[PDB]
Parts: sequence; C-alpha cells; structure tokens
Amino acid sequence: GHKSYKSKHASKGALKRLYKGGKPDKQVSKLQRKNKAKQLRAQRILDSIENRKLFEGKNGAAKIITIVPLVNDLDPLDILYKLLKCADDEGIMVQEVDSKRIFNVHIKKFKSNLKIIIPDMTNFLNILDCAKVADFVVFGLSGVQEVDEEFGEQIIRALELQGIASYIGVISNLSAVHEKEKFQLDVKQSLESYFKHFFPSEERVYNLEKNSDALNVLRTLCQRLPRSINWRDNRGYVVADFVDFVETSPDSGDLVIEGTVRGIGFNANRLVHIPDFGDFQLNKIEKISTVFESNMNRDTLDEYAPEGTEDDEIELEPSESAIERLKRYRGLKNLYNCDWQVDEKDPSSPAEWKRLLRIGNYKNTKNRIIKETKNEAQAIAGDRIRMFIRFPKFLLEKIQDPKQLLFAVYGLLLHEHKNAVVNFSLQRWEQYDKPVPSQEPIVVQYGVRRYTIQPLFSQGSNSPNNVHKYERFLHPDTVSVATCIAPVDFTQSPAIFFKPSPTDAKNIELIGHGTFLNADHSRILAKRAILTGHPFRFHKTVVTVRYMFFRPEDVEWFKSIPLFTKSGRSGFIKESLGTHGYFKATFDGKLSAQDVVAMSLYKRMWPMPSLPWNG
Amino acid sequence: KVHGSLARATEKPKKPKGRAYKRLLYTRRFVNVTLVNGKRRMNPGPS
Amino acid sequence: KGIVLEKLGIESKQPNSAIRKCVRVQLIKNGKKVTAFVPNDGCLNFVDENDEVLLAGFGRKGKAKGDIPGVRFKVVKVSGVSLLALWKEKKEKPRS
Amino acid sequence: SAKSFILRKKELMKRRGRKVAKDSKFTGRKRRHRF
RNA sequence: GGAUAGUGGCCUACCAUGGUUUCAACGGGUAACGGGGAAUAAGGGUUCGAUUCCGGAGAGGGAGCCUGAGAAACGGCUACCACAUCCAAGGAAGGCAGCAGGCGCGCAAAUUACCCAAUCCUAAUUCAGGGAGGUAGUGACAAUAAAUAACGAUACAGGGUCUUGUAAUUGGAAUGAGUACAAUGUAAAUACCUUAACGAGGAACAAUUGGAGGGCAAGUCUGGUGCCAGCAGCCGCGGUAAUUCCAGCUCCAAUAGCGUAUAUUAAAGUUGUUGCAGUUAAAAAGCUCGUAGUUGAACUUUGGGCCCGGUUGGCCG
Repeated sequence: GHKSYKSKHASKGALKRLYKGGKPDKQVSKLQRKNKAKQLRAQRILDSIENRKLFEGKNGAAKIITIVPLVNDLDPLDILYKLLKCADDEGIMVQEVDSKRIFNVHIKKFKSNLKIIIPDMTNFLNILDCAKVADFVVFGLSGVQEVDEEFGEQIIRALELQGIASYIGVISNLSAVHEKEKFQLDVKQSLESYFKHFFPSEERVYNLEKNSDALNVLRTLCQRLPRSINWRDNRGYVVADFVDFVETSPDSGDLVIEGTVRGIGFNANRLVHIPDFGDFQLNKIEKISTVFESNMNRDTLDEYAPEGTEDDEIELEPSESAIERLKRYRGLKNLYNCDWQVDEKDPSSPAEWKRLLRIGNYKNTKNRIIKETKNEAQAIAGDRIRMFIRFPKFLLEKIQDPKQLLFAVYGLLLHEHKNAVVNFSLQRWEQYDKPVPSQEPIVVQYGVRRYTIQPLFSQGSNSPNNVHKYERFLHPDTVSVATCIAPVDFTQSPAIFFKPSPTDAKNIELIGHGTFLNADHSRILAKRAILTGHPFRFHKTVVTVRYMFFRPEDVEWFKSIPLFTKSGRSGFIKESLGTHGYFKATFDGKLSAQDVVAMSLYKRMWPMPSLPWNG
Repeated sequence: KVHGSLARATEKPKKPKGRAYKRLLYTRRFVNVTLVNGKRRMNPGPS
Repeated sequence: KGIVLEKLGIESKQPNSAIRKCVRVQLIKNGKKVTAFVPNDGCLNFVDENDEVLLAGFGRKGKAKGDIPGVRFKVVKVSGVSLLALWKEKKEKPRS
Repeated sequence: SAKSFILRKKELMKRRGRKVAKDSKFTGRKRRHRF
C-alpha cells in the first residue's frame, strides 16, 4: 500500500468526498450574572414558601402526629403531657385528661396546628393503621426496660417497610436509671446507637428531662416539613372528625364525614376505600373553608369488569392413571427455547379469565393515571370537605367514635377495583425459618388494601420467552416473585406478607415484605413434572424398568417423549415387557441399579382469585 | 444481627493484636522458618 | 444528591447475565439528569423510585472490574443511609 | 472476555522474561463482590 | 475666587488644547478584599491564601444629616425602594454579615449552657459593667504519646550434651479501661494529676479498613447455582463476551485507625529560564523587504621595584 497524506484538520478535497456524499455567542457580563442568580434564587424562595403554604397553623393546617411508644411500661399520655408543658399552657392538658384519643391542639408559641393521635396497644393492625396516615411518627423509648424481642422490634420493622414519614425518638423514663449524669448519658448513647440501627437518619435521640430539648422536639414537629410518601400522596387521604349517618333507603344511607383533605386531590367520580370496611362509590362532596356530585361517569362496584368479555419427582400410584392426569402437558426440551400461548383452552383455566383486563404496559398507564388525577381533581388537598359517601346500613355496628379510634378515608384511581393478574416481589423476613408452600392462605397489605391471597411462587430470573420455573416451597435466601390475581395498584406501593394466629400477642405472623411489581399476564409460570422408576433388569443393550408404570397402555402412549436419567444419560424405550410396568429400553451407557429412570414433562398453572379480609 | 437495646453499658482463639501481633510475624517470618523449598514460599494450599 | 427517576436494564447481555445495571437520576441543584452506577445485584431492591440518593464520581477503570461506557457516577448512599452498610446488613433503609 | 485478556498477556511475559505466578481456578473471577 | 481642618479642577468664571498608549492605554472578565503567610521538597518553581495578626470596606439596597474631638454611625435619625410585624381599621413598630437559635440552601459546619476568676477595655472609676473574653457541652477538621498481654513448668518436633517452635497441657504474678471514699483541680463544677476499695482467664475487658495477571505485598484454595448440539458415559473433565453468578477458606499491607470522591502538588524535562520539541511521529509562515522588540567586532594604566602591618599551616614548645 501507499503512505497516506496526513494533516490535523481535514483537507478541502477530502471534505468534498465526505460532505457532498443562527444563535450568536454570548459573553456573560457581571450584571447579567448577578441578575440571573437573583432570579433563580427568588424563584427558589417562592418555591419553598408556596410548598410550605400547607402548614401555616392558624386556620388552614393540620399536622398529623402519632405517638407510638414501644414498651408496655410506657404511657403515651405522659409523653404528650411533657411536650405540651413547654408551650406555657396548662388548661389544654386539663380538657383532654378524662378520655380522649384525638387532639386538635392549637399552639400559640409557634403558630401551628397539630393533630395528635394515640393508637390502641391491644391491636397490632390498629398501630399499623394509625401510623401510615400521619406525617410524623414519635417513637417513645424506655430507659428502664429493654425493648421487646418479638413485639417491640416487630412494630418498628412493620412500619419500616410499609412507608413511614419523618420521625423523632424520645425518652421519658430516664429518671429511673442512676441520677448521676454520667450514667444517664451511658444509657442514652446505647439507645442512640440502637435507634440508629433502625432509623439511620437521626443520630440523636432526645431526652425529655431538659425543657430546651423538650422544646427541641416540640419545635421540630411544628416547624420542619414532613417527608412525603409516594403511594399515600398519589391517591389522597382524608382524616375524619365527625361522622353522621342519614337514611335515604331501607338498606343503605349516607355517612356525613366532616374532615380535612390532604394528598393529591379528590374527584366526585372516583371510588374510595375505608380500611377494614371495603370499597364504595361517591355520592356528594361539599366545600367549606362549591357543591360537586357524582355524575353519570361513576365507577361501578363490581370486582370483575363486565366490558372485558368482548376482548420435583412424583411417585406413581398403581390405581392412579397416567393417562388422565397428563393431558394438559407439552413435551418441550428447553425452558428458554420453547413457545407458549396465553389464550390456550384449558378446563383448569378459570372461566372468569376472559373477564380479566389485559393491560399492555404498566409504567405508561401508571404515568398516565397520575397526570389525569392532577388536573381532574375537585377537592384540592389542604382543605375542609364535608364528605357524603354511599354506605350499606348493616355495617354501622362496626364504625366507632372517630375521637377514640382513627377513621381514615382513602381516595382511589381509575380501575382500581377491577382485577388484573399481578406479580409481587417477596423477601423473607428476619429470623423466619418456617417454610411455607405456594398455596397457603396469606393476608397481604399492599398500599392500603388488605386481601387474602394464595399466590404462586416463582423465580425472578430474566427469560426471553417470559416462562419461569415454579418452586413448591418459598426460597429461603433470595427474592422470589409471587404471581396472583388482585385488584391493581398503579403506585408500585410496597407490600407486607403475614398470616393471623392468636397464639402471639398480636394476631399477625409476619412472613415477608416486598413491592408491587407489575400487572403482567404475559408472564406464565410452568412446572416440571418427574415420575420415577427403578431399573429392574439389565442386559447388554436392553434395560427393564420397574415401578415406572403399571399399565401396558401407559408404555405405548409415552413412547414419543425422549428418555433421560437423573445422572444425565439420555436414551429411548424399546418395548413393553410386562403388564405391571416392566418395559424394555435402550441407553448409550451402562447403568447400575442405584440410577433412577425419570421423565421431563411440563404444564401450566392458573392462580386463584383474591378475597378481602376482615377481623 | 440487630444491636441490643442495652448492649452498651468455626471459632478459633483470637490472634494477638498490636505489639504482640508483630511478635507473631517476626517469629513466623524468619527465625525458625517452617516450610523451606529454596525460594521461601509463604502460602501453600494442599502442599 | 439527586432524585432517582427510573431504573434501567443496562445489562451485560441477554439472559446469561453479568448483572450490572443502574438508574436515571436528576441532580437536585442544577436540575441536570445523569446516568448512575450501582454495585452488584441485591442492591436494586434497595433503590426504589424517588429515594434521593447521594452519588459520587466513578473515575478509575481498568480492563476489568467494571467496563461500562457512558457512566461516571457511582451511587454511594440511598435514602440517607449507605450502600456499603446497607448491603452488608448493618442498617435498614426506610421506605420513602 | 476478562479471562481471555488475562491469559493473553500472561504468556507474553514468558517471552519478555519476567516472573509470573502459576494459575488456578480464580483467574477470571471477581475477587471481591463489591459494596 | 469659593469651599475645606488643610494642599489640590475639589467646585465655579474665564483662557489655553492638551493628558495616556504596542514598554499594552482604554474597554471586558475575575466562582478577586490586599498582605504577613499555607501545601508541595534535589534546585528553580506550581498551586492556594473567606479564616486566630496588620490594613480596607459593609451592616437588606441607595442617599441625606444631627450630636460630638472623632461617625456620612445603622444594637442613631430622616426619606425613597424591596421585604415584613401588631391590632380596637384610627395608627404604631422594624433590620442577628454580634452571641446562642430557627427556616431556606446545599456534598458541606455545634449549646436558645456557666462566669467576669484570668487577659484586657470602658465609666464620675480599686468596687459597677462587658455573648469582648474565659469555662464547659457537641466535635474521628488537623496534630502529640501509645492498651488489646508478659513470664514459668510438662509432653512432642527440631537445631543439637545447650537453644527454638508446637499443645482445646498447666501454674501463679503485673496492670489499666472501668466503678469510686477522699484530696488536688475550678468563679462554681466536669475532666486531667494522686489514691483507700472493687475490677482478666478467653464465645473475657473479643480491632477494623482495604487488597491477591503486573503496579504489588499477597493462592499449582474450596463449595454451590445456570448454559454447552464439546469429550466420556458408575463418575466426571473442559469451556461458560455468567466481562465469573453467589458464598467461604488462606495470605498481605496499614492500624485506632482505614477506604472512596473531587481539587491541587510531586512523579513530569506534558509549560521546559534552569530544562522540551518542529526531515519522516503535533508543529519552520510560499517568498523577500521592514518599525517597535531583542542582540550587536576589537580597542584607551599593562607591567616592574620598595617597604609596612595582617590570618592560616607548620620546624619549633
């Protein structure tokens, strides 16, 4: 070859072989630089004030505060009364000493409004329910007794994974340890490192003995902005203060909920969920600080959408017939090199599978459903709404006084009540060595809805064919995927997995936790089926297998499927020798009597529908 | 796994630490060298 | 420090995988969006959406131990805890 | 292709004449699972 | 001439047409207060200096002024602008870049503590006052010193009658981390220094952070998971653009410290004055003239003689 021409910038002749095949520049002067930094900061400081417009606690504000002590030898009443002592107001504690659990505390020192909520200690779900509504959780600790091993830490971890807002840790029992301050500091740092293990953001747990540090807590609740939770703030939520039932029909009426609205915003056409009550539809809303009613675009209350109708070794038993049990199977060879269809006809498939929504992509409609509720919301978050809801009559025996137990109201998005087959992420809880199957009834709290479920366990390894292997038992180490039918959640809200048992102090046996992954019907879970047999007799080329079958018709029909062994040797059958399952076969190598003759054959599973849980 | 609330007030016995650990290296490295192959290997497997 | 938006499947190859994939994160001060790098798998369950991670430069690279082109911002902390301590089971990450 | 690179340069220093350790089944592994 | 404490275009009236600049004027940028100084070390240098001392300026932005020796003062006033507070709706009060503190910002920074005992300052003055300052709390910014064991006996392995290692072998000594009478300490306390009493037999009173093709110090290690149209077929072996997929063992370095990220310095002679390079690797204007700039041949009391008083070594002591 020839030595090439060389230049740093390409020659004009060479550009002709290549090419043939405005805003002027600015040099920033100081005043333009000084003005731009002023304009961006002034826009920033308006952003901070307007985002803080929710909490000028004189008329239009309510910070929801829940005192959650962790020790049975710890009363939230004295924790509350120590903090209110630093507001220089004694009459406020007198009015609430008799019997109150919901407090509308107005603070004149810091010009703030607090809503104080104390949950009931006898119910673990009630403690879980009162805390997700709040914007602040105050964890009361002990200086005298250690935290409960199976009760106290379980409260922290249950709140840890379902979503939690900002937090402050306090101590009220520090007087019980020795009075020398060198001893009070030695136990205080022990709790400081203990709370840092659970909640790493705060490296100081507060002592309520010092009135400045008692004010340090009291200021921080009123002043510092609450950290937001994505799933709660994407659907809106209402805390009730007054509930009144009216009569309009012999079987149902209207509840008059007088409460404040926070979150994203509410619409007259959308549904609603009340915890441990169910899902209902809207009737009328009213604004006090216009009137909006549910028009003809109501979402109907039905669990199945009616408009979707138009769109591993197993020992064989001699009495059990190998023909009837093995008709819905396919004889593929590789899990990653096979094909399946989602619309196959099967008696084991549910009849209501045709009545199921076939959602295309999750994240696109998840992004779509947020911006619709942003603009189509009537009740703006940060207002007072008189809420008129539709309500069946026979549930009035369960609703209690809202001033003693919390009564939340949760907004819903589009097509929440309609089902779609979904898959959940699942990680095993700490110190849980009990193995569970893939059909046990499990109660799951995801988002706000609580449902009974028996999902199908699987592995989360990626596959081009979207087919995965089934596990009979839950995998003890890594994350698993549980696929089932449930009402869809468009917020990717976290999920917690448990089962009730009255043996514990709580009626909860925590199994694990996880996240709402997807509403996926393309993902199909398959199971490998192995039936075993003992090779009875051996010849130079013919092997006789015993306890593989028990009828001669089973041998003849199963001739096409290629034969293999667990040692990794393939082969084929030759003829049926006996009636009780003795048959001839041929193999590439010579196998002994400790080897097992096995088959590889595959099927489908169809999961079971969900049911809401109460009690 | 979790730290105890009141904690702050196979198994092989522990190596010495600090000055006494350097005594272990000086004995191990070169006084009475254990394995000799002519090039003074330092970490063999199954010989 | 920046807000994570979504997580990408920037994978080594298709299914037979050396799993090193990471997220798309917007810095909070200048508002610019960058591509991040998370360590080995098992830390992707920690990083959900909108976690406010604290991320630092990646910088040095060899011809092994991470050769992904177009990423220079490893994620050091998620939700204000860590990723070293959170992976080695020292602490726990609060959920939003 | 990390194992292909580590072997490729290793016999090159046979021809250059320098010491290099003889190998085993850790040659192309991540010696440290990361943070 | 006016004005000032006072010189002076400082201002005014008139009259001249000057003054700076390629030796970079003027304009622009500075994420620029200047300096003593800081890091980096073979030299010269490169980078930094908001910050314990000196000097300048500002008290949300401008301007104006009272009092006084001194102020264009803001813990003084007045007006305007921008924020913002109270209410009886007529009006009043503002300025934490002082000390604590809080919001906002961000990767990024502590107690709404004790006292004038010290250092000094102010006053009518030994006496009052001082968030000036000091004491203490938070504080792995940075720096100094060095705990986590030492000795003996028995049995084996050695070098070989005297010297080492090994052991679920054994024995008593010594001590502070701690708790704490008391005393010192301090304005009063905490803490240090001293000390009656208690306080070590290993899962006690248990050290971590990184690293193993080279750099480079440290493996002819192990187990498990997934794939192979690869050999063999009781087992296995090998590959595995699984850039090792997940764990463990062993070894090495530093050590109450250690790693990562960004910036900068050395390595670096990749800024080259010391000290780079331009035929072919980045780079000698197409060629010559020519102002500033830089550089510019040799040459004019050289040599000899006289004495004088010194600082160094010695033959000498």
